Amino acid sequence: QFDLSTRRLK
Amino acid sequence: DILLTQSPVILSVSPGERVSFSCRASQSIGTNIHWYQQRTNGSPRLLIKYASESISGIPSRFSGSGSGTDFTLSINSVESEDIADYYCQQNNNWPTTFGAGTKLELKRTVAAPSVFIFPPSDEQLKSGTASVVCLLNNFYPREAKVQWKVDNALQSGNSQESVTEQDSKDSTYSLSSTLTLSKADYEKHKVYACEVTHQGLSSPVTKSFNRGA
Amino acid sequence: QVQLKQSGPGLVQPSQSLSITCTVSGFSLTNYGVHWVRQSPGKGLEWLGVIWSGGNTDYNTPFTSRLSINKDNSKSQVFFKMNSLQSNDTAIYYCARALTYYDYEFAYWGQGTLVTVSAASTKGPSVFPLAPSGGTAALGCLVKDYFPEPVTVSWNSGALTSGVHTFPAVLQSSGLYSLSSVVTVPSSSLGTQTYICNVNHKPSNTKVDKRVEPK
Repeated sequence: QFDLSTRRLK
Repeated sequence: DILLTQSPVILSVSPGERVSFSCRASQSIGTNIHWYQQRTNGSPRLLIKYASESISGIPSRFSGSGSGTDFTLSINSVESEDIADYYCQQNNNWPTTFGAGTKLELKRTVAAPSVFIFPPSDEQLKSGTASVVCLLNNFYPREAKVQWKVDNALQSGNSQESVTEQDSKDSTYSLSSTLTLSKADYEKHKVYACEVTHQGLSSPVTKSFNRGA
Repeated sequence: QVQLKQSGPGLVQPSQSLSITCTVSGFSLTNYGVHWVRQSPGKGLEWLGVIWSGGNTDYNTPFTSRLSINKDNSKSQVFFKMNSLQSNDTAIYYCARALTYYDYEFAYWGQGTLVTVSAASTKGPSVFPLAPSGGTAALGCLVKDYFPEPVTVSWNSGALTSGVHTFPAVLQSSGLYSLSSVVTVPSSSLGTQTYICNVNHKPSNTKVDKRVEPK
């Protein structure tokens, strides 16, 4: 699921 | 709407290896599919248009294939700069929809973390709050333990961790553990230790300081 | 050189409006259409809408009512306006341009605009030094107690990038964010070189340069 902080998927 | 299912959720390979990303459509979309790369804190980058057509500036190691419902993005020889998320997009049907994406992780040799401990600055102590930061730098794999001790008392619940994404050059991780105390608590104690457990260490490494040296 | 630059990262009160400006260069808005795409934890990448060369607008089905896209061809600006924002509208918003005027393969993107939907108020961060003490010295800055995200951190006005690690922001129990940015340097350069972290929290117009010296 997308992380707004890193713009990466966790 | 067209549902695009990307598999797997996570891909873990080694540099120089081939890798394939899957993208499956709920129904036939011909070859109207586009691929995207997204690195840390970046915007999507166009890799492949219409299943197989190449894009300007994009490395020749990127290619795509497939038609109908089953599509594949391929990297014949993974490099450390390939560490990113990869999305697929269809436009045979309105509206254009994106897949959930696949995370590409890279394997490498075990790297022991370099540990640094940082006392709270005198500037922050004026706020009535103290932050003690422990830095685990350039290590692999991601798994690591940070144990905080204040005057031999085990700290628990008063620390938070942050981990960088995989480095695009050396494929390592860095970790920061921040112990948060009140200025009153911090002044009541002397020895502040940070113990680090990792696979690359044959023994737990401890960095510590006495308050006021 | 084709470019798209969006307006600064913003906080939006619940049930209020969101406004983002997309300023383009390297091409004319009369020749290409500008699309809008968002990225959220719960919905991933999501196509929102597009304003075409002729000024026509298409809005994705669940946004037709509260979405509104406009532009000024002369000023090369595209105006994105969405009404009635809720928490699940919290996402990163992009403006984008396709390869060809009629198509949807997005080869050009804006840097993104992190939108946070909250009733909370904006607070600038405090910047504290992580003072250094095998011939390699570690130092950094503690960017603490700010809202909302994001905050930009660089070193020596962009001249220092090698060895820099800016950690992801963590949400504290206070509802305020906090992060640290570190960098490894030769310990013999601590006397010669000056090290400054350039902190910028645009949501609150807080811009701080913090000099980090050995205590």
